[PDB]
Amino acid sequence: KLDTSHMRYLTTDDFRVLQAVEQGSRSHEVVPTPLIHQISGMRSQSGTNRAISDLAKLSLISKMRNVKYDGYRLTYNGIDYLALKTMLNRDTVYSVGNTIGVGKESDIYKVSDKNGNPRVMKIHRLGRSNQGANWMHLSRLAANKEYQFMSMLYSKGFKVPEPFDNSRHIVVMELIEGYPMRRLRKHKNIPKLYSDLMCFIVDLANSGLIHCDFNEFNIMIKDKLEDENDCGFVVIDFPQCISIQHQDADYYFQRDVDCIRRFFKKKLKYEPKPDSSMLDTEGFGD
Amino acid sequence: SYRGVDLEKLLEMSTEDFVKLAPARVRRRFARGMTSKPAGFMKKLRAAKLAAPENEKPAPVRTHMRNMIIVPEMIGSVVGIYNGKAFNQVEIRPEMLGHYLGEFSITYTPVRHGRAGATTSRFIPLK
Amino acid sequence: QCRVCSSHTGLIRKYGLNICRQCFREK
Amino acid sequence: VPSQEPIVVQYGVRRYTIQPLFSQGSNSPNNVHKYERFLHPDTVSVATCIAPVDFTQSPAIFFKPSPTDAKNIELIGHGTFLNADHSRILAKRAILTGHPFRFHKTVVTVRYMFFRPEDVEWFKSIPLFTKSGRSGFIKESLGTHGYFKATFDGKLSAQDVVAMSLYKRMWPMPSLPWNG
Amino acid sequence: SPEEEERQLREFRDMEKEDREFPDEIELEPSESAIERLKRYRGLKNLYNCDWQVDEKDPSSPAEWKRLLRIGNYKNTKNRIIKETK
RNA sequence: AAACUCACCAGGUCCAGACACAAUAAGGAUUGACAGAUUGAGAGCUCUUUCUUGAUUUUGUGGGUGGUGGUGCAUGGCCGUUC
Repeated sequence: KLDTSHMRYLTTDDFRVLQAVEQGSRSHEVVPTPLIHQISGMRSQSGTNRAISDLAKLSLISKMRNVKYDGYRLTYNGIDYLALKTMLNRDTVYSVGNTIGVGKESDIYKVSDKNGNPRVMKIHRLGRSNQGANWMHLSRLAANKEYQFMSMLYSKGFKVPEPFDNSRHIVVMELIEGYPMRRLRKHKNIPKLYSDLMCFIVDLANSGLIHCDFNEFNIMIKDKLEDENDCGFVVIDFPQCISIQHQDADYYFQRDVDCIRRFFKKKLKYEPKPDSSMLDTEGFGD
Repeated sequence: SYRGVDLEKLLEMSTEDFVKLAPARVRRRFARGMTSKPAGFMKKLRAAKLAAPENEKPAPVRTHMRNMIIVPEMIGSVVGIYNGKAFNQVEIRPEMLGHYLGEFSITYTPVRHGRAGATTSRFIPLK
Repeated sequence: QCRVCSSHTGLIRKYGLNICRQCFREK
Repeated sequence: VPSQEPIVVQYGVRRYTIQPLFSQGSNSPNNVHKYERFLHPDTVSVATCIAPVDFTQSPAIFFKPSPTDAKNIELIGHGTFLNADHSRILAKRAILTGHPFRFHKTVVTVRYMFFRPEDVEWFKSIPLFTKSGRSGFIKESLGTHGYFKATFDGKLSAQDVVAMSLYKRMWPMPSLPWNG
Repeated sequence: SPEEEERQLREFRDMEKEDREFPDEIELEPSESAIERLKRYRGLKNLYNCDWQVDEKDPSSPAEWKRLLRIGNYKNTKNRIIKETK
């Protein structure tokens, strides 16, 4: 499940240690005993096994007593507590918790910044947790790769939220007070936003990545402005992204024509007005 | 005011009679047996109107249950009533009819769903 | 329990046998 | 001798009834001191006061201005004129109390800790630390005749001290030139 | 005054432990208040690790503290003061 | 799931001095088959105001006999557990 309350008993004795050993467990997986002092330049016996027995219960490290290849490992909190400690180190998180939000490899953890406006610490833990050979290798790098693939239309004039930091599993997404298409009740400009669903994948073919995945939780009419309700689009549609070279676009292009025809008609019995558009234009006008 | 029918008929009734016209989940209470726990309450009531500045305000005499039923007869006296600890002062009138004295309770520092400030006292500041 | 443990979780008052739900596969 | 009291300081020979602030004369790494009120009967003390300064590190003699003995002095104590420094700075400690009323597992019901409700409720921003050093923060409290609900290393007992922090800073006291 | 060296000698040498063990305990009788006495100053973490300073702006500063020759260091002006005479 | 369950709560008291000797100890120390006041948020209990009392026991006290404080430290078989 989850533990959070095994962290605040430490001192400076682990702060010099961490990203020396985090770049030291990557240079040299499971670390034996007399190295926590000597990766960080910490001294041999000035508050040392006191501090390592302090770290021992806290589950960010564990005493893996194997046969002369001992283990001090920076359990699952070696990423988790220590990325909270990393955001304490990389000047974003100042304490833990105003947090509500649940996924699988994306938990929404509602925080307030160094500025004071809120953002969200989303955490990546796939397999629940199952953190092993690639599962740690994924949530380290899928926090880094999806730090690189949430700006594919923000530069190009369209709406993708911006990532801030990629500390070990943590991806910080302002915070978005959304209203998905299952929460909403009525709309004021209906026939514009059906033909703009042909036209968003028009926009997605400019950047070279066609996105599909549209359920009833997707398109947030959000809160940029609270009072006058200048809303916006948050488009949670990303992970059905396919390189167009692969031979599955025979049924991706035809999705752009005759698959969105239900939601503005049925949800929003009101049979629709507008025209549409293909993506045969976007093959050349990239 | 008790039913709309004549007030010199209704006020001094016991745990007997009209409820034999009323349904059996509140007939298996009030038309079975009077439960005379408010009978020596009258004997302390008949002194709780004497030495007051009369017709106005008697003393808050305490009462600490949640299934006890008051009968309307006693216009002009005050009793303090269980709300979990303390004794809510009630100038006893015919303005409560067969409902609990221990219904005077919503016992919490209020449920923080609009201002969640005491939830902020359980979270983690962290070294 | 039967006196060879300090068993405090999954306690039994049922049927006098003092063998836990977690002890059908131990006891 | 209580150490918030005018003692006639000599650091060398000349006399001034100075009003010092003795603090512990341990090996201090950070050079941060205390407003220790009173004295310790064996170890080194570090006075803190304003004196009108004779800057040559003498063996200091602190005494009482009376011809009490056959010496015409009452010799209270000898030591060292350590320094004259502005950034040699103080921090008086506190140790509050926690008397655990039972023998629990995780949440320890402590009484004899907080009487008044606005002294219960508003004083819930104080770091919980055991006399054993188990630091932590108050997550709740309800006690009246004062509880809490936190998470420590192990268990607690009725002879423990669930302390809290008031680390306060009093301010020093000047001299008096005595010559007679 | 020798009688209070037996009356108050019970306390004015045995209150020396009021410094040591309970230095600024807010002491608790049902008459004693918690807010008023120990009110008007910070509460950092650890004396061997925290940060206290020199010159605040308060009336608590005495006369020849806020009208000082603010001694820089002694050790870094004993070379000056002695070497003014060397 | 009802108060109990049910591990918690809003307020009270039945009750702590034995063992020695020290003040009073049988003019009432402190005892009881009872009659009242009895109520603290609803009780049994007490004996100042019938009278059993039966030598015995009342208290500011400390060794601690009182381990009906055992968490135990393992020691001795014996079987969940580990094989």
